Amino acid sequence: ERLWKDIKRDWLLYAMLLPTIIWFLIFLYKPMIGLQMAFKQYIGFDHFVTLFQSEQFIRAIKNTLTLSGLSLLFGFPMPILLALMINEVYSKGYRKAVQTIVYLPHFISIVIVAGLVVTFLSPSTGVVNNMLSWIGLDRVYFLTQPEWFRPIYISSNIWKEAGFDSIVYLAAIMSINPALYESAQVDGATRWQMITRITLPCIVPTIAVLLVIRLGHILEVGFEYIILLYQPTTYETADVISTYIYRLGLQGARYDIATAAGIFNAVVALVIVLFANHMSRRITKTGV
Amino acid sequence: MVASVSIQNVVKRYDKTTVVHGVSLDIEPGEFVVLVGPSGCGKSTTLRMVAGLEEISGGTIRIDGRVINDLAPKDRDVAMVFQNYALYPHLNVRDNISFGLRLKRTKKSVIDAAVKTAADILGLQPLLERKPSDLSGGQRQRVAMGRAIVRDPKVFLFDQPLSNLDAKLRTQMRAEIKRLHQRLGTTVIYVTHDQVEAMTLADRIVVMRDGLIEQIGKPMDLFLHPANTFVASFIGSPPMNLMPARIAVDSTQHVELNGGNRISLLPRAGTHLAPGQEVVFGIRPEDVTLDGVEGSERAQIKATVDIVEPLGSESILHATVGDHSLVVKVGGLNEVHPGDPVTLHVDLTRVHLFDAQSQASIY
Amino acid sequence: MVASVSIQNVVKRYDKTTVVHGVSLDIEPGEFVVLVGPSGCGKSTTLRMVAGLEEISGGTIRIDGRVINDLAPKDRDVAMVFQNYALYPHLNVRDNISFGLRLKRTKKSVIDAAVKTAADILGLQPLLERKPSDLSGGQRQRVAMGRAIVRDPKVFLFDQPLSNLDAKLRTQMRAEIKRLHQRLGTTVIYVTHDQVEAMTLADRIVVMRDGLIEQIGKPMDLFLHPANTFVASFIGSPPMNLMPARIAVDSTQHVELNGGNRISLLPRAGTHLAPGQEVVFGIRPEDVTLDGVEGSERAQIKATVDIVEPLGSESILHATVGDHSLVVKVGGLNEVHPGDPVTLHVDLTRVHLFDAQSQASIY
Amino acid sequence: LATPFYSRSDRIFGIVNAVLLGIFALCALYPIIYIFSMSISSGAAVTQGRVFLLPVDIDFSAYGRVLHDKLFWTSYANTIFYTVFGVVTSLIFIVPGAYALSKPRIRGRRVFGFIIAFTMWFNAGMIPFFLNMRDLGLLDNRFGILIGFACNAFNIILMRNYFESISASFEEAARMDGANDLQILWKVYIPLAKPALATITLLCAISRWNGYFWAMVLLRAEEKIPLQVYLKKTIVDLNVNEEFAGALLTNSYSMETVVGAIIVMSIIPVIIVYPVVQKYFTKGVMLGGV
Amino acid sequence: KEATWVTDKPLTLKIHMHFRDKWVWDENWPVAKESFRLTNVKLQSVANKAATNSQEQFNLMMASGDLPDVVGGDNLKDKFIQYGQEGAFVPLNKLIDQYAPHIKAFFKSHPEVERAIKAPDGNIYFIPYVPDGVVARGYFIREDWLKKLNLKPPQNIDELYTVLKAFKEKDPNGNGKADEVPFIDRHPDEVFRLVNFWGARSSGSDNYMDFYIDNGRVKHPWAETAFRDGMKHVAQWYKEGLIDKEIFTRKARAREQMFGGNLGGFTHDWFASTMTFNEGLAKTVPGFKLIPIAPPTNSKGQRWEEDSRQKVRPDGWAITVKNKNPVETIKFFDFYFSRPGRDISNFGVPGVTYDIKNGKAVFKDSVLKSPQPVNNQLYDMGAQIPIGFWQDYDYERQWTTPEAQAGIDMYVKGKYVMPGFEGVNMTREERAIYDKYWADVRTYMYEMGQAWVMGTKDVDKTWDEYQRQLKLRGLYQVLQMMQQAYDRQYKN
Ligand SMILES: O=C(O)C1=C[C@H](O)[C@H](O)[C@H](O[C@H]2[C@H](O)[C@H](O)[C@H](O[C@H]3[C@H](O)[C@H](O)[C@H](O[C@H]4[C@H](O)[C@H](O)[C@H](O)O[C@@H]4C(=O)O)O[C@@H]3C(=O)O)O[C@@H]2C(=O)O)O1
Repeated sequence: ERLWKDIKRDWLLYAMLLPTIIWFLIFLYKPMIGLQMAFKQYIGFDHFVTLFQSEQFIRAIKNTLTLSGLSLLFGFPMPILLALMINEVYSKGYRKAVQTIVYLPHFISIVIVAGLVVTFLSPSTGVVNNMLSWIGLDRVYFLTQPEWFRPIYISSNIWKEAGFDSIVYLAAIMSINPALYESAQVDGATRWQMITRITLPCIVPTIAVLLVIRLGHILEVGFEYIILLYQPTTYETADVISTYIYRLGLQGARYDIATAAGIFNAVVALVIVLFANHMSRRITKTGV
Repeated sequence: MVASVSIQNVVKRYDKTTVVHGVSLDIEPGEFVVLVGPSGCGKSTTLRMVAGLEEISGGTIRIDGRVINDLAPKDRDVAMVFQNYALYPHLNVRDNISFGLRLKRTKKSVIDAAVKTAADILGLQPLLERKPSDLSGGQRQRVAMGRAIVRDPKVFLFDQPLSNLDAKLRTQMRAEIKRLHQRLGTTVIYVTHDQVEAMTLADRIVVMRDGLIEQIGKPMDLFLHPANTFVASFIGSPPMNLMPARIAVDSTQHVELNGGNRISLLPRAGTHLAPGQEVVFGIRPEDVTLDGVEGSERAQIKATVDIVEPLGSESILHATVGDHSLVVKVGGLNEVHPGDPVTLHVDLTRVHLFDAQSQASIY
Repeated sequence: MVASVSIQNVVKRYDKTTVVHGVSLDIEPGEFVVLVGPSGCGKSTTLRMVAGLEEISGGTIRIDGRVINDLAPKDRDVAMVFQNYALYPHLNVRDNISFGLRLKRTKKSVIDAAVKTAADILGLQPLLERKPSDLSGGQRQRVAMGRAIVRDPKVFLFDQPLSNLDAKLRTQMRAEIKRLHQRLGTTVIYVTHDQVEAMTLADRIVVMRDGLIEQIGKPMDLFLHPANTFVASFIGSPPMNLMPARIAVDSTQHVELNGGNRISLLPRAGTHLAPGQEVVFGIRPEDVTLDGVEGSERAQIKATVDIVEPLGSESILHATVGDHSLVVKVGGLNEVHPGDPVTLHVDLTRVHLFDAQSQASIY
Repeated sequence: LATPFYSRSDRIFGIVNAVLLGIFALCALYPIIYIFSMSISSGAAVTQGRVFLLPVDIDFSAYGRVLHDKLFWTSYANTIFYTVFGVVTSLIFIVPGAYALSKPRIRGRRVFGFIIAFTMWFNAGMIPFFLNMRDLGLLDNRFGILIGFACNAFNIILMRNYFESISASFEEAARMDGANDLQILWKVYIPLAKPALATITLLCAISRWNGYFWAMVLLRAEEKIPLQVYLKKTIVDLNVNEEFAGALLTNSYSMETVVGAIIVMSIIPVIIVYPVVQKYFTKGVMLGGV
Repeated sequence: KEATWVTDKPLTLKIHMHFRDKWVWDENWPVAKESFRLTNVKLQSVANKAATNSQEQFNLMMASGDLPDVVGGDNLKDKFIQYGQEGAFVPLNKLIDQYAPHIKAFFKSHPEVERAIKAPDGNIYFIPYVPDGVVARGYFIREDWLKKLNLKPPQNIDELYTVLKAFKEKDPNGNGKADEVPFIDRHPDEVFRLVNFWGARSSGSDNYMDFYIDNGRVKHPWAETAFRDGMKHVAQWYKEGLIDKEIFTRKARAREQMFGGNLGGFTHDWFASTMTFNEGLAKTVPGFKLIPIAPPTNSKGQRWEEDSRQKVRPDGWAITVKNKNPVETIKFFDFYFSRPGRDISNFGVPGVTYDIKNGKAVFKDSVLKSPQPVNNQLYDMGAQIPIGFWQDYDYERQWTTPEAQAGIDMYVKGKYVMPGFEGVNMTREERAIYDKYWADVRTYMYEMGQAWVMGTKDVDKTWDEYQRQLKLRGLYQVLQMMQQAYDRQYKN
């Protein structure tokens, strides 16, 4: 019928599309078959109760939820704030230097960031404790203290990603036609009046899409940082579902329970991103 | 809210440029004045300088007795309609119009009645609960004008309002603008790249090329008596022909162009042009006809038809005199066809001449 | 080359709904035919179907003896000019023109006489070495037309060729298109959203509204005798005045208007009018005059001046009779004021009548 | 934005804004110049609670320690290899596939678009992915690290979206001139896609360069190990041989100066290529260094 | 050809050796190259040098599915038996009998050594590392810091408390700061050993966190209720700053930092290498004199030294089933029990590290005069590594200083050394509990103890929950299973 006739013309197009599809079927969807298989050994369905009752894992999902909340709350708005602040800057050279400096830490590797953390926070070595000693605040061992883990995390995280994540929002607020601001200026709108009454509600759909995308990975937050800097003493607060899955699955060589936790985390992620997409659809402009 | 506005020697400089140079225009209260010209000049920059959106690098501009140079746009008692869709997408039409008034909040009765009167003027009553996402371009410009009149300023500033619209909507909204000006009667400055809107709307037309103001006057003053060859070229639906020419022979009477064509001139006292003087001769297409002067006494021009463009009840005839070509408006049928010789009859009262070096009238 | 093109019952459907319905047009060799109409329609889809960029869902189309329904675009022997100028920014101008030809051989094709003739027709000696990035819009569309003519096809396909150019440049490129077709004379189909270009360029004009084909004919045939109220409203420099009207006691000798105005009608056999019939009366702005010039007394009408817009030597007068308004072209040189009553004299020969329901031509 | 100046509250607003943003910027810049100075600085000064901002007695020896490390330079070569050929193998799969996904006429446009996009919001997992890497025989293999991730659905839908933003008149004119599929893509669409190409190749570059986890998981042989893994050993683990511990007192550089020197040598190419990239991407007033 | 060749044709083998979270095998090692020249067998290392934890690498290599030829390392004993019974390791018994005269003769002369490494079935899956010597660890203190601060060397826990307190408060060094740290070590576990001052045991043997025998009953030192009394007080020591805060982190760089930076006042560690610093860093630190001291009197009124050098510690290497050459490998292992094997393994390489003088191996002057301890040089040279070699104490006696020897003789004469725990022989069924549970239990104990030392948790408060967690983690199951052996072994 048609499809054959269209394929005769599009053959060199489909030829382009094929290898990508093959790639996705192999390196992505085949692990889903292996996912359905890793469920049972060594039915099945039982070690989900082992996940249900554990004092190690329940605090891992506990701290996963906690870290999700903190990363959301403190981490998500910061790039928007940075974008708004940069947007209000004049003297383009200054704003340029600022943008360079602030966008820079994103290119710094994660293990190098963690290295900066462990170097700075080392007792009687790092500069932080030295500056604390200069003011007479004494000293604190940070990485061995479970209390300080999350603040250090989110701080290093905003230091690294705030600017690069602010880039998108900055591009979004620069895509607005000047007339909206100028007509407000004729009406005598102040700066805050403008960022509140026009800028923000205009940038809302962008931050909404970025928000649901953020909620997609929200369960996996800080996996590669935690896998690095978590001490046996700080294991309690630092441990996250992804970290649990890694430690048991790859290290402890237990595939079954770790993969089960993987199914749990993936399903909860898909559900929360489904509700996120829905609420960002019905309320806001379009979505994903 | 009826006030005069005086612009004296205003100049705006961006990075050692000076886009506009010493522009001076005085505007009477309740007068419709249009800044018109080609793209690139300071027509929009001037209007923006009046608005306060751009800084004045030199010269002074004032409304009534108050100098607004160091003032703020909010306090300048002016309202501006931009060319591109100044209404906010998330807010509704009613919310759009009441935006500027909602900036200072206060009495909801005032922002209510104001928007009622505005929407009554522009017919924005049914559109009050509507949103800008679904609207016409003309309707957007209407609610923008609603933003303008809800301010009740001393001056209405329009920057190319009808540029983004289509021809139909331009011709419609133009009449609606004139009609609107008949109601309020507020002082208004209007900026256009289109000659038509300038001719129709303005009480006075000021043309500006390259930051310089070329001429001022009534539309008919610019149409009948252009200051130079550029103003002559700019105004009218067809462009004025403007082709090179000389005289010699007889001075005060005859003037000859191109391939040996010769035209007799009316005395027009006060001219005293020179014989042999390099001149650019021009005439309007409406003032040239085909064999319809019934054996004219002045022995009019001769040409050879290039192409024929059927319009409607009228038609556009391109006729080539020598190395140059002039355009003449003709009747609807008129066989003609390209390649066959044709005699064109020129109206002696409507002829215009300019000088080749100094581009001014000199006639 | 010179070749005829026949379009027979061509129809394209998108899902359940159908954009074009049974379009049938026969085009003579070397004939200029223009598809004209509103934005949404199947005229562009039709041209695209001729081009081969879109598939034929039904009906057959052929050029000369070759049926192009099942064919490759390369073998379709047609060349197309797009609205986006369709020229590649990275390639050189000469390289742009030579794009399609560079696929077929090299050297002995010679390319020299071809680009020489093409660029000489469009008149660009220096532009041979250039980039589209640094050129203007009109030059881009011109060299695009150069790519079109360097193919030497049987059919020239134009899709809204100058949408984006300015009116000043548009009239020029229009005249250049007319000259080009007068020179070469290959069969060409032309698509426009502008009525003017359709009127000027086309040997035959086909109007298309969203639907099937509305009407065909010469420009003057469409101007003088519109098939319906839409064609009447669409074509002309001003739009045709269309106001509601009825007939009461006498049929062929009377037509009644809103404000208590009554017009005597010429018999014009072939009418078949009805008394009491709801009718929309149309008239051209050029066919309406002021008061008692010639007449007289059986063609007149009474109105109240709304607004007057001087264009130039002429002027546009908006006059309100009943709750509706008609537009009349007047001399620019007379003094007319708003608000005072005025008598308008209508030309009885050029009047049009249409049905309120069927909408077709009655008178 | 506009430039009214004028109003007071807005003036103070702008000033305190510039101040806060300035402070934040300084807080962002501080660690870099710190670790630079400290890396240059002497081990004794660094140990005593000295240094901070500027160096003191410097050293220059710690860089001598890191320059004598074979596995460091080997791993650097590994990161170079993985970045280059990884980015290439990424583009090869992405660009034509996104180009094919861009064109409105495809039978499986819907279902293929789904096949790609679905991998965003749902993933099999860490362990099943590792296992799928195991039975593919890509473990402890450089090619397995390359072809392992050559594709992100994000880059694909981005390249596709930028491809769809290009006017169809070019492709159509190409078809009219006889150009079909591939020859089109190379001759017109690709040089028109330069910004998207730059963005994608950048994202893939920084993805390959700073890649750590799966690199350390899937690789065994030490000669195949990338810089980030070796960094995970030396920089954040800090455990060392008696040889290096005995090399502390015979040298006079500290371990901290060695660390700092390592991370300096690690971030130097980044600092080098960053201004070029940002200069390319900004090209105007701000808009970012994407 | 050589007389020590175990094969005529060259044999290259795949060896995975990752030990003590520090070193991996290197075929380019001088000792390794010498080993190849002598045995005509080249060991090619397949391992990640960039890796950190050795045990993890063992588990990952084992779970990889692809087994190498020879697998070496430390603390692999239990694992060697586990994967030995599962068939991942070939029994060397008949291979030892037929092809390994030296190892067989050794096990004949050392039945007790052979007993410990035997599986439940009795097979030997690995050639063990057999350290030679008498003592292991002893307490060391700064002699100079006892003088300028005017305090007699501590004879007990109170005097030591006041001395360390004087180190922290008063300035023993004189840089004019409080930066000095009273107690250090290169082994974090030693922070627990401090409880010996309060009369509690940190282990039952040289191996940290090991069981022991009290009056015929098998007991774990940490599980006792006398452990928390000491842990409370060492937590107090850590809180006052008497213990290095980084003691769990610093590790191998400790002595070369605290003593090198002159910040340390006290350490345990070992005799020889600790006394090597006195000669080594004397130039950089002018007033540094480190001396051996008898263990301070505890709260029980006794003199306790817990750590004693044990024979056949749980180190060594094994042969997999994929080796395909068990004969040349058991011969290769037999070589390291031979005199030349012991020579190249203990003393490094001849012509470089040592020379042959009068039927013995004597280190070069370059080695003995080096500030870095000899064993630390050998580690980087590929010598004194936890392979199946037999250690020669003379090698240690050479770089042992007269003061160090005086301290050793002092400890031996004083009989401060407590007897070592040999272990027990468990059957196939009862060992599985040990193998499975003891790892997790030990790890948990380590984490909890670390949390207690650093003061992140309260001892007395969390003690009950700690006990219950030990109960549900199967500690006392392993204890009772160990008693199940010991009670059958020793009676009267
Ligand atoms: O320096 C000496 O005086 C000395 C003289 C002798 O000639 C011989 O060289 C002797 O070797 C000692 C060495 O001095 C250290 O004390 C060394 O400490 C080892 C310890 O024995 C274990 O092997 C330990 O294994 C750890 C491992 O690192 C992991 O942490 C694992 O998870 O747990 C075990 C553990 O024991 O808990 O590593 C220590 C280390 O290398 O730092 O022991 C040797 C010796 O031969 O036993 O010293």
